[PDB]
Formats: sequence, C-alpha cells, structure tokens
Amino acid sequence: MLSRGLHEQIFGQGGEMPGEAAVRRSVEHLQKHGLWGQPAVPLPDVELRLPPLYGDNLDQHFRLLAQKQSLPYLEAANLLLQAQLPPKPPAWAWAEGWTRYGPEGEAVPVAIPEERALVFDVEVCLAEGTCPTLAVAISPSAWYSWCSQRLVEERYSWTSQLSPADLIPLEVQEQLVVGHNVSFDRAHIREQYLIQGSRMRFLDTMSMHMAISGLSSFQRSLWIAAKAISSWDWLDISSVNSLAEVHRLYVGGPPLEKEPRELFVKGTMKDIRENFQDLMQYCAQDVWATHEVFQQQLPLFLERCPHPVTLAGMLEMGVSYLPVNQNWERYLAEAQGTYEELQREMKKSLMDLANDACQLLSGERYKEDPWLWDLEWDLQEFKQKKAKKVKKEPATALGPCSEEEEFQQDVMARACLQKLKGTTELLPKRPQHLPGHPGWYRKLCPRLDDPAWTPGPSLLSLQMRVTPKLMALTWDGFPLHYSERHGWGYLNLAKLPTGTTLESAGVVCPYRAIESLYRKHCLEPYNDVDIPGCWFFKLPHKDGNSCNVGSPFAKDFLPKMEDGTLQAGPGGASGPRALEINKMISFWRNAHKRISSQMVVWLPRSALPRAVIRHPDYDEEGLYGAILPQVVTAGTITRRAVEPTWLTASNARPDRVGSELKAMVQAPPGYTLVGADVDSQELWIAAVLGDAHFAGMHGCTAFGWMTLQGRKSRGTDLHSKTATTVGISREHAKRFNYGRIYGAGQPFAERLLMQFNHRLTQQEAAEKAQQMYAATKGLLRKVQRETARKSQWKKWEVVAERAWKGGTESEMFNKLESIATSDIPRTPVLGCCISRALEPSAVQEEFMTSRVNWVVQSSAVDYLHLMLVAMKWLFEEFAIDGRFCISIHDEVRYLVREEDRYRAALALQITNLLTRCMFAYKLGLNDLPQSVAFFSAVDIDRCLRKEVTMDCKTPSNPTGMERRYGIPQGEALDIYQIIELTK
Amino acid sequence: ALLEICQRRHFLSGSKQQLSRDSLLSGCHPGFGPLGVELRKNLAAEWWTSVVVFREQVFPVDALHHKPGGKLRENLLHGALEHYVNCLDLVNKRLPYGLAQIGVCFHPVFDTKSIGEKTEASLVWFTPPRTSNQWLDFWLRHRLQWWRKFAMSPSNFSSSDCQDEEGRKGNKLYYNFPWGKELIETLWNLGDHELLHMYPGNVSKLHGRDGRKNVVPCVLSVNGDLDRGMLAYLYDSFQTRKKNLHRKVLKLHPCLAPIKVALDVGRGPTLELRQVCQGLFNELLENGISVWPGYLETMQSSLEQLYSKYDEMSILFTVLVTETTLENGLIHLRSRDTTMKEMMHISKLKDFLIKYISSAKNV
Amino acid sequence: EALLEICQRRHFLSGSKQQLSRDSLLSGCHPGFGPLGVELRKNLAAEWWTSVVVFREQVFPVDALHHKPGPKLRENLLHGALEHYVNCLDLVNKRLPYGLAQIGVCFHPVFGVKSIGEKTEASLVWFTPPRTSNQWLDFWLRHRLQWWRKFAMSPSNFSSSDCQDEEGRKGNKLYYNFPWGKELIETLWNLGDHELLHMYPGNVSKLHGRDGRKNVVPCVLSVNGDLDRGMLAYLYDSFQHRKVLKLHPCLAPIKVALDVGRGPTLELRQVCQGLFNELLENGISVWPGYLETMQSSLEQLYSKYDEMSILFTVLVTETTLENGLIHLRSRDTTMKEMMHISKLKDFLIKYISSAKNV
DNA sequence: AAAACGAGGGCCAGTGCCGTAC
DNA sequence: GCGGTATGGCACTGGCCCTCGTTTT
Ligand SMILES: Nc1nc(=O)n([C@@H]2CS[C@H](COP(=O)(O)OP(=O)(O)OP(=O)(O)O)O2)cc1F
Ligand SMILES: [Mg+2]
Repeated sequence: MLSRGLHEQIFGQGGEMPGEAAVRRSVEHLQKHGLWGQPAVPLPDVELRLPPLYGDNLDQHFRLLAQKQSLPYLEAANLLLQAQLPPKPPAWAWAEGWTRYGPEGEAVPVAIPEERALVFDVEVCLAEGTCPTLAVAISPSAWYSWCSQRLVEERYSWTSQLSPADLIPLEVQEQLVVGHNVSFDRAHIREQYLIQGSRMRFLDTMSMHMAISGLSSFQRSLWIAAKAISSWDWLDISSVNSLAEVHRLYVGGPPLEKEPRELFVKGTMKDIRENFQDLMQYCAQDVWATHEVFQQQLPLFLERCPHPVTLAGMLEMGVSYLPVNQNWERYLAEAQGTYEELQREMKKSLMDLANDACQLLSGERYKEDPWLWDLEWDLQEFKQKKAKKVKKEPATALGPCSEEEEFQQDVMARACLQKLKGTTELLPKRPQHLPGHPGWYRKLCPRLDDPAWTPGPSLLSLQMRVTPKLMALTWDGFPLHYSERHGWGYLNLAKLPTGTTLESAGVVCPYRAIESLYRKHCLEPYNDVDIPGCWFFKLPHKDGNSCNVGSPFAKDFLPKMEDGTLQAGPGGASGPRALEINKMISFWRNAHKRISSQMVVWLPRSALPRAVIRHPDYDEEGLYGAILPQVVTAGTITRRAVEPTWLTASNARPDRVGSELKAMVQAPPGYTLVGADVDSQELWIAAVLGDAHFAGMHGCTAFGWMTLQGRKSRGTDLHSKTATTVGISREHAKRFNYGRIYGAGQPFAERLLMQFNHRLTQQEAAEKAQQMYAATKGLLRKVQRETARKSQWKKWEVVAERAWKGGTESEMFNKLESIATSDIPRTPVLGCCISRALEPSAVQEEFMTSRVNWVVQSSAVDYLHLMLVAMKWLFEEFAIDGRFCISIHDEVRYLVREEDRYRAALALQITNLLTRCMFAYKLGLNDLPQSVAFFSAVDIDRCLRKEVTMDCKTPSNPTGMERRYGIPQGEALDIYQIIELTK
Repeated sequence: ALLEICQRRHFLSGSKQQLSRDSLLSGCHPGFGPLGVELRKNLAAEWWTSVVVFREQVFPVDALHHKPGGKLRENLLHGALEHYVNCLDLVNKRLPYGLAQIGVCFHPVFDTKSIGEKTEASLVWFTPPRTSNQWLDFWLRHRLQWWRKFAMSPSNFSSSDCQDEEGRKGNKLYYNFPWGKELIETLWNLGDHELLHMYPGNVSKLHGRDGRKNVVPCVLSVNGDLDRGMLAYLYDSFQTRKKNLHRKVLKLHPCLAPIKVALDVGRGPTLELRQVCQGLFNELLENGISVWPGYLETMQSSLEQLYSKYDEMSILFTVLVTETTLENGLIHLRSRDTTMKEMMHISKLKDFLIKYISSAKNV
Repeated sequence: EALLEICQRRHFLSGSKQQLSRDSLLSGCHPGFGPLGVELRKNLAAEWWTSVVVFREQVFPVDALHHKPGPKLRENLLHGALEHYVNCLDLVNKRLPYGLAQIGVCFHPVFGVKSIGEKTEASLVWFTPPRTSNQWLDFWLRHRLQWWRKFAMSPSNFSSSDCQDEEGRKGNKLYYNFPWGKELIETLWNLGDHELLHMYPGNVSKLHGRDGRKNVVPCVLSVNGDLDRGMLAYLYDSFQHRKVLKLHPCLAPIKVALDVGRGPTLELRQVCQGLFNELLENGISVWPGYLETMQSSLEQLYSKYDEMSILFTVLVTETTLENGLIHLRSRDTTMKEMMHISKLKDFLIKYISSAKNV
C-alpha cells in the first residue's frame, strides 16, 4: 500500500506520471530476468506529525535552510573579498597577546581582534609542541599579530592548558575564519574546545581548491613528475594541494619563498627568537597568499557549487569535536606498554634465532645451509699503522704464601693500567661497527655511538627480508628467495628446460640439503609445480606462479600457516605465534605516532557547564577535556573528509592492540552521543540512478529492486544475500559488490573471491561466470555486437554509428557512463561539478572509473551535506542541546545529552527520511520505498563505536573500566515527537 | 632433564645426586651453589628494583621468623600485617600503600615428616575497597610482565584467574616446566578480615584516607617463590630440531646472570707485566660487574674447553688479555649469545659492559 | 636515652612500649625493625659483602639451612658453610686456601617461660693451612677493624681484644664502646680441623687441599659479625636543642628528600615527580615529602628529616618553574643553599662517590 | 715537511608492500 | 577493460655530501 511500497507523505499530492508503456517494459523485463515472486511483507507504516515545511518543494526547503545557515558567513566572506589591504608593518611587535597594526603599522596592544572575518595561519614550535608560538591574521580593516607566552625563558610544564590563541568575542553574526588547512588553526583556538558553542565557523582554501580544480592521487603522482595521448592537457589547469602551488595556480603571481631551514620543525625555541622578525614575515606572506587565493576561489567555488547545501554542509563539517578525559592518557600508557611488551618478545625470539645461527661461521660450514649463503659472512680486522721500530719480533716478546705488606701494589697495577690505556687511543680513529661479526650481523645491530643503543642484535623484523628466510620453511620446500618478488603465493602442456654449469667465481649454491629437507618433510622444475610445492636448482624464474606482484613477507597467511603448509622450523608453533604477534601490533605500528602525538586541551572546572558538575560525576579528581579532529573539509573524491588519524582509526577487534581508539571518545557526564550509519547509501544511490533513468518508479530495474527489498533486522540485505551464496559475510561481499560496480575485472574478482572463500579455482571461476551476467553484454575488425542486427557485411560505410556504447540486461552502468560522457559539469543531484582536470573537455579523458566513482561517491557526499544541514535545522529550532558534529563519510554522530537523546535520534530519523525523499525528488517521483526511508540502527551511548555491544583487547574488560552500555534503535524512538513535551 | 650435570659441574646447585623434582619443588634441597645463590641474589634484587624502589608508597618491612609464644612461619604476610599501623604513620594514612619483604619461609612436608624451607618475595598491598579488583588486575599484569621478561621464551609463563571458597578473587602464576605447569607466584584479594581480627578493640587506628573519607583497607597480597623462579629461569635458559650443530649453553638474561664477564690470560706464558689483569679486575668489580678470574689454571688446554666451561656458566662475555694488548691496548672479546671474536679497548670495554647491562635492563 | 624514642617516631624500630629497652634490643627478642632500620641494615650488609668481594683471590657466597637436616634451628653459621666445603673444593680446583661468606638470620634462646630471639649475622669461614693460619687471622683482624673504622664517626669507639684457650689456639673479639657498656660486635676464631674432621670421618682423603705440591688438611678461621649490633652501634655513633642522626652517606638509608614550598599546584608535583624519577634512575634513595599533604612548618620538617638521617633536603618553590633554581639544605652543616635542578643529580652522585675512601 | 684522491657513514628523497577506514 | 576514494607506516635503495685515512710535496 501502495505501488509496491510507499508511506504516508505530504511532499506533493501529484504525482503520477504513470508511464504505462515504461512500466510495461519494466514488468516484462523483471519477468524474463526474472523476478516475480513477491514476498508481500508490508513494513509497519508510521503516522507522525511532520515538522513545518516552508514550501514549495523540499528543494526550496533545504535551499532556504542552507542559505539562512550560511548567510552571515557569506556576508563575512564578501567582506573579505571587497577588502582593501593595508600594507604590512615595518616591524613586528615582540609582545604577548595580540597586536593591532592599523595606521602606518603602529603597535596597538590588544587582547582579542574584534573582526567580522579574517584570514589565519598559526605557528607552533615542534621542538616542544604542540603549543602555539606565533600567529598572524589580516582583516578588511587592519593587521594583527599574536605572540604566545613563550617570550620569557622559563621551565614550563605543558599539560595543555587554555594557552591556545583566543579569537572568539564575548557576549556578556558572528565570526568566520578562512585559511589554508584551517582545521589545524582551529585546533589552536582557545574557545573552540568548550563543550558548548559555537557561532564561529571556518572556511578552508585547500578544500575549496579541491572542490574547484582538484585531482586524484594518481594524477598527483605524475603531476609532480613534470620536472596517454591527450593526458597532458590538464597539467596546467590544476595543481597539487600545496600552498605555493595553489597560489601559483589561482593567483599566478611570483613564487612565494618557503623557510629554507624549516626552523619550526627542525630547530628549537632558542633559534626561533633569534629569527623572530623573519618568521613573522614568513607567516605574513602565508596569510597574504592565503587571502589572495581565497579571494580568487570564493566566486569560482560559488559558481561550480551553486547549491548552498554544499556550502553550509562544508561549514558544519569543519567544526568537529571529540570530548575525552584521563582515560585517554591511561589508554596511551597501557597500549604503548602492551606494544613494547609484544615487540620485546618478538625481537627477543628473532635475535635469539639470529645469535645461534651466527655460530656456523667457523669453519665455512655456512655454505651447506640452504637458507644462509646469500649474505656477507665477512671477517674484518682493521686497522693499524707502524710507528714503533725497529727489527725485533713483538709477537713472542705454584708457590703458596700469604703476603700483604705491599699495600700499595694495587695502585701500582692501577697506575700501570691507566698509563697503558692512554697510549693506544691515538692508534685508531673512528670507532666502526664490530668487524669480528659477519656483515649480515653488523647490519642487524645498532651503532655503538648511538644514543639509543640496545645490547645484542636489534632492529629485528617482521617485516624484514633477512629474518623470514632465516628460519621459515617454504611451502613444502626448503629455500625462499627474493629478486623482483619474494616467495610466490597469493597476491595443453607447458614445459621449461634446465641447466647446470660452473665457470668461477660466484657464490656456492647448495641443492642437496634442499632435496634432503624435502625428504624429511614428506617423511610423515617438473613435476610438482601446479598444486604441490618444490624448488628447482638455479635459473631463477616463475615456472608456475599465480600472483603478478609477490609478497615480502607473508604476514596475512594465518590460515595458510595453521593448516600445515607452510610452517617454520625451528620450530613447532613458533611460526603461527609469530604471525599472531605481527597481526596484533600491525595497527599500532603504523599509527602510534599519530595517536600519541594527538594533542588534547584540558578545560578547568571554571570553564565548563556547571550542569555537568551538578551531575553525580566529577569524577574523583578527574580531568575532562577534548580535541578537535582537525579535518580537511573537502578532499578528493568527492570533497570527502580527510583526516590523518580518526578516519583511518581501527574498529573494535579483540586482536589488535590499539583497537579501542574509536571507543575512547567518552562523552562528558550528563551528555551522551547519538549517531547513525546509512544502510545503505551508495548501493541504493546506484539503484536510483538506474530506475529513475529507466522509468519513473524505484523498482523498475533488476539491480535496483534487490537493494530496497532486504532488511538487516532478522532478515537479509542485498549484501547479505550475496554473502549467503555461499559466500562470505559480510564486509567481504560488500567489497565484492562495490568492487563489481566500479569495474568487475575477471582476474581481480577471481583472486578476490578465491581469497575470501578459500576453495578451488574451477568452481570459483564458475561462480564468477555466473555472477558476470550482470555486466553482460555491452557494445573493420571489432567486437561482434553493434547497432545493426548482424555484423557481417560487405563494404558497408557506417562510421557514424560507432559512437554509442552501453551494457545490457541487469545493471545500469549505462547511466554512470552517461554522466561520465558529458563534457559539461556532470552534476547529479545535487549538483556540484568538480575538477578542470577530470572534465572530459580538453582531457582524453581515460579516467572513467574515477569518474563513475566520482558520480556515486558525490551522491554520497551530497547525502552527507544534506544530513548535516537537516540535522542542524531542527536542532536550533527545537530545544535540543548539543549540536556538535562528528561524521565519518557514511556514519554520523552528534554529541547530545542524556535527557534529549531520544528526540535527537528522532531528528536523525527525520533527517534520513527527508534526505532520501530529496534524492527521490531530484529525479522523480517524490514517492519513495519503505525499507529505505528510515534508519535501521541508531547508536545512543557514552562512547562512540560500531555495535552497541563492545569488547576489547588492551583493557581486556570494557565495562570493567568506567563505561556503560549501548542501545539498538529501533522502533521505540518513534513515540517521542520533536516537541519538547514528551513522555 | 639432562642439564643437571651442568648444574653439578658448574655449581649453580648442590653436587648431590639426590636432587629430584620433588626435592627441589618442596624446598628440601641441601642448598644451592655459589652461582645459584648469586643468580637468586640478582633475581631477588631485580624483584626489589621493579617492585619497591620505582613505585612509591611501598616500604620494606622486617618480619620475624617465629612467634614469641616448634614450628615457624609458613608465610611472611602476617608479620607484615603486624606492622600496619606504624607504616600507616610514616605514610600519613595515605592508602593505597604496600609493604614488601624477601624472606625464607618454612613449609611442613609429609614425605610419602620433614620440613622444607624456601625463599619467598612477598608484597602486601593495602588498597581501598573501591579499587581492590583494579589493583589486583594491575599487579597481576605487572608481576606477569616482570616474569615474562628475562625469558628466552615468555610463552611458558601463564596466569590463571580463580576464586576463593567464599568468593574472593585471586590469580595464580604458572611456569611451563618440561613435565607440566607449576605454581611460582600467587595473588589474592583478602577482604580486610585478618586486619579486623588483629585489632578487635579500636578499629579507628585502621582507617585509611581514601581521599575525602577514611575507609577500612582491603588487603591485597602477592607472594612469589624465588626458588622455583630461579629454577624456572635456569630451565628456560637451556635449549630443538634440524639445527645440524649443537652446543651446550644456558642463555640467562644478562641482568640476572651470576657472572657477567670472564677475565683470562692468553699467550701465555708472559711475564711479568700481567699485573694489568689485577687492574682491570679491581676496575671491573668497582663498577659492580661480576668478573671470573682466569689466573691460576691447570689448563693449558683447548680454548673450546674453557669457552664451553664459560657457556655452561652463562657468562656473557669472555675478555682475553694477551701480549699484543700489552703492546698496543686492544684486548679480545667473545660473546655468549653469538660466539665471535672481537677486538676492543680497555676503558671502552668497561663502559661497554656497563652500557650493556644498563641497556639490557631497558627494552 | 632520648635516642630510643626518636627511632620509634621515625620508624627505625618497630612499635613497642615495654620491649623498647636496651636489654631487649641487645636481646634477639623483637619487635623487629622499621623500614629505616631495614634499609640501614641492607646498606650495611651490602657494604659488608662489598668489603669481602674486593678480597683476593675468590670467596664464594653460600646459603645454609635454618632447621636441622635430620629433623633444631641453627645457632652458629659455620656448619652450613662446612657442608659445602668439599663441593666448593672443585670450583677453586683445590688450588689455594679459600673462604665462604654468608649473611643469615641465626637464632639464640632468650631467658615465667623462656623465649627465642633472632639476630641477622654475617659470617666468613676462611680455610687456610695451619702454618699460615695465625697470620691470616691477624690479617682479617686488621681488615675487619678497618671495616668498622671506615663508616665510624669515631675509631676509638671500636676496640679489638685478644684471647685464647685450649680449644681455640688464638682468637680475637671486636668490641664496641657505647659507653653504657662495651659490647660484643664480632668474633674471630681459629678453629682447628677437629670441627671439620668430626663431620667427615672418613675417609678424610677428600678434606686435605693442595698447598704448593703439598697435601694438608686446612685449619679453619671463623669470622662472625653482627649486623644488628652494628646497626645499633652506628645509630649510637650518629646521635648528636638539635637532635640529628649523622649516619655515613654510603650507609644512610634515605640520602635525600624533596618537598614543595608554593601552595598545592599540579605543576610542582610534576617537577617533583620528574626529579624523583631522575634521582631514582641513578640509584639515589629519595623520600617523597611532596605528596604531601599540607607542608606545615619548615623547622619541624628539617627536624624530622634530620632525625631520619637525610643527607640533603630539597625544596621546590614556584621560582623553580621559572629559573630552575632549587633550595638545597645540608645536614652536617645545615647550610641553606640554592642550585639549578639539572646539576643536582651530578652533585649528589659526586658527593656519595667522594665518601669512598679508606 | 705539504697537496690530492679514495673509503666510510649519515642525511636526504624515492620506491615497493602493507596497515586501516569509508 | 580497468573497484573507487582517502590516511599512514616500514624496509630497501642509491645518490648527495662529508669525513678520515692513505698516499704524496
Ligand atoms: N570497499 C568499499 N568501497 C566503498 O566505496 N564503500 C563505500 C564508501 S561509502 C559507503 C559507506 O560504507 P559502508 O561501510 O557503511 O557500507 P554500506 O553503507 O554500503 O553498508 P552498511 O550500511 O554499513 O551496512 O560504501 C565502502 C566500502 F567498504
Ligand atoms: Mg560508511
């Protein structure tokens, strides 16, 4: 009820738009495909009083909202554009706080620069950060220069107080701050760390550059190489995200000079004050260039992104906020401790293996070792020079008692010792590494004059290339090797000859111990090259490999390590345990820097909501603070979020060490976070882009029908339906489908599905061939399928027909290519064009996949923006405290309070509904399906995570530590209306 | 189960043949050798360092071996509990706080009538009831961590979570001997019962300031058998397939190793500026590093003999002084972990040893 | 006197009200020791083991059983060292005369009903040929007297007496003046082979060790010092309106203490924690009076730190958070000084190392 | 006595595989 | 015919530049 899925809506009375011929073609298509076994399972319809619409459509609703949400900031930006620049001061003031430079650049002592808008770029001495030290900000009126308290030489104690730069004005409109990578400057604002607020928003010129004339990473790689027939025409219309480069692009003026010494990151605080004036000047050049770039970008961005939704969406997306406490420091300490312990164990075992293998140097018995014969095995003893003379050999030149009368013979032996000592020091010079030990052992040791010297052989690895060969047996064989790739593994007769000859002089290669080792292995070039494992003699070549890259070293083959082949020796279960140790610290190895250096400002009990103090938690001399995620507002593609740490933050796994990083953002007492994850966005997006192109309804496609048919709650989604084939649940099937949509390569899908299912290649290939039906079909000498009924002809002139291309049957890739063929903006819907470097005008463009992905992912990002502005619209209109946002592409979490959590979740549901209806309206019709209108999962609890129930590794017991629990949602939240008076 | 000959030949234990696993686990052994009691010395010192010194609110306690009112003490917990009030006075009633002591205890054993003594290092941790289990988990992890280092195979040491007959939580520590696991340290959370029984009159002298309020202290306790631990490291140090060539050597951690370096005389014979060996000797012992003197000798044998003799004693480095060193000043050196000849300078050798131990203590 | 009371309030001894007399302290009866006394005894035993490890050629440490091997507690610390004689003959390769040192808790009966007392003593059993036994006995006499003389504030307080009998040919006893009564501190005897020949008959062909191509059963030297009596000795030796215990730097339990001066601020605690870690990193016992919680007066604070025999007291005021300067204050001179916080470690270490002399 | 050339180690950026998220 | 979009890390490597000893006025 009705039309195979619709809800009671007041978003337009009409409407059909029947398309009888179109729906006849769709029904006929879905019959021969063919799906006509409807389950007939109507979802429970919801009847609630919707919030006031402003008319006429929801398009103008979101438009007016986005406009009124970004009007003051647009006014401020316009104040920046028509700003007449006063010249730079002749000298910078060396005083704490802000200094106003107005007429003739005089020094006016100021606490807070009161301006509607300004540019900004903060400086910070990395030698003892992360505390700000310098700052410069220009305004439409005059200039400003801020200095930190680091003007007096003291022995400071940095616990990250409220020392960052003050910028916000007090009440007892309003602010806008622009700058290159503005989030980093935001993280150094005194009033941005408060739980409440804020009126001030930020505008990033880097993100703006990315939106206007951005480029992919692959494009960056060959852009900087400038130092595929028509792939070099976009080289001068775009640039990398560097400030000097983006200035040379949008302003095209003289190349700005960068600090040659990099004093803010290479030097200390000492050499900064010596060059204070200069550094200030550099900062001024930076904020000036940033100002120019902004001035040139604002109208361009406004042109390419006409819809205000993207603007306001970009405004709220930059003011993220992560509340934390002492549990953060505890997490750092415990995780680092665990990491150091596991690393201690691993390196101990490896260096133990490396020590006992060093004994077979004497005498020349290493040549027999099938693993140890490639490396050095050197023996050095250098050096000395002659100074003593002459002509005499220096190489050869039981009585019981009780004497003690020679009391001072001890100091005689001592004097002899010291006199002997200080006469040999001038014989050598620079203390080299230990020559007695072999070269492979020298390389595996820290230098003697190194400040961080550890005893014995250190620097063991995992993932090196010496130690894996040092011990491990090799796939039902003995030797492993490396040249262009390591041991071949994972990611009609054929013959190959053999040969063995000597000529001198090369390194001796044994091959008998190999055969004997194979004999010992089976005690429990051809043949045995297909499925079994064996190594030849020399050659060296492939002779039976599947991977076209190699894998140094095998670090994700646990199921191929705990099944026999392959194993290690010596010996036992040391192999799989070593792999376990590697897997555990895999995340913390490549993130510990970003996590530990992740700063956080603690706010005192004077500058926090007293309503939290009233709440029965202090807690026991506990410190509460927060950190701004520091996120680039828009990065390719398409204008997604870009953040070094929190976007690549590991989830909750009982294996990884720092896996709790996500669940450490603990909401302050009295407050709780309420978030949601779109299920699903890009799949349903592609579906809609198919059905809206085919006809008017949403279920008029073979692919677009299965998407909006399954429910994750006690049911089976499309991803879950493909995961139960079988099939592997569930993320793997997601990465199979989403990989299929953007280019289902036969060998890629092959090795992928075979990697995830773990079986044999034939049946797998059969499954793939069965699943490749979706993309089939497609289009002098050519593919045997054209616009004509048959390909065979004689001298038939038809070069005017070879311009059409598109797949058939199931999928809808034809539309994704239709948006990828337009030489004009290509903006659906909304509705913002990107990059003068990917636009097929004056570009080959040969970047098809990146553009399809651009289409769908842009739909996802516009979805994000819509969600943001929608959530913001009914958070200020109604009494919902806590508007701070924390979004990750698909998911989005708001920092609310414990008494307004259900109404906030309700706001989330409303938001999702309105956004879905927007995507439906932008293509027609306004009507939308049932099992896609509302969120299925809404997380409401103290710390943010994936599922409502959370376990961990490092703290072992989650609720054991001061935590709570989560609550699934749901259908019970649909009883609390948006009105304040509920329950 | 054949390294015993190495323990007898080089006295880390008694030379008596009657040293069964029972006789060693019960504490009825005739006694440890010099290298053995030195190993236990350094182990106990390493306990004292990573338990008492670094962590504040922890003070040494001297409990007696008997009672004023024949059988002796079975545990050195009670004697530490007796010193609660005074140690509360020196800490100004600021709990959590602990009392540690390394003393020998006497266990009655019915051999299937005798009594076996064994050295134990115990720490009684007086902690508020609000944070008892947290300190229990803390000390579990830190004790287990302390025992998992110094090991060539930390996978042997394990922990077990167990409850009392009443319900009190506790944790045991095991080491995987070749014949199975064995208890080496025990951790328990006593619910302030014994302290209440000891002071029935005024319970006011037991109240400890948790912070904003005074509370009755919950009594945590961790007792670690250092004899079984010494034997555990002694077994762990000793080596196991297709190695193609084997050598007898026990790899003890350079921190708890009985004898650090070994000084000898090579080439041989050389008279009589060999008094420099005495110089290096006193210089070495002055810095507190153990040095074995290879002066008066009957061998006069293959270098492999005394090399294996030093590897059976887990001696880290073997410094050799010959006449060429008397000429220039570059003595020889042979590491135990990796048998390899290496030339070095004298004071450079001293500082190399000091830095070796100091850095070995670290990561 | 007024010394036994400042060892109760400063936790050198255990809490007692009746068994706090000198006679009960001289007895093994206890009320054992407080943390300060334990640390003092540990440093004392450490210096004891150090003063015999520098001794050429080699002396092996051993540990004896406490109870009777055949079913009872030990009185002397000689038997257990005699049991490991034949064994330790192998390690010395039967080459030269040699000794065995050990520190242990021996017992002795104390006299209603009678009880049992404990004493921690350090013994050395020096096996040496009969012809060179007396000379080596005099040697050990001198070295032990000098050993007690080094850490002493007055060498005249320690005395050495000679004696002899029918069982022991020549013996020497080390006394200590209190001066409420000179007391026994250490015994040095020259027991014959009878003691050793009594527990190994026979076939006594194992006992005689090589002495320059000569087989001879070695005479036994019995060194036996008391570390408790020594502790009390140095305690009475350090007692000097002022009430300050001036124990030796190398012997003093806690050698430094640091508090704060400015009102309770977290930064002060951070700096003090830093100095705490820095000082403990180089093996320097430090008392943490910055906990604190009030920091009342400074004079009673210095009085408390002087009654605890702390070498130097450190004060971390608010100026330290600017210049790094800190308020030192000695004990032997009680001079209020000021110096940078970075050069404190080096100063303390150098001062401790300067006390190393004989 | 004095000028010159080759060997050794650190700072530098580039490259190849792997780590995670959506 | 092609999974896409981002963030990093570590090992390896080779070329730049320095230093220091050897060979040379
Ligand atoms: N490998 C992936 N490529 C993708 O393009 N996506 C895209 C990026 S954004 C969108 C959201 O990711 P999700 O993990 O939430 O996947 P989903 O929404 O489709 O499914 P669900 O809601 O999480 O159940 O899916 C995800 C992948 F895992
Ligand atoms: Mg997502």
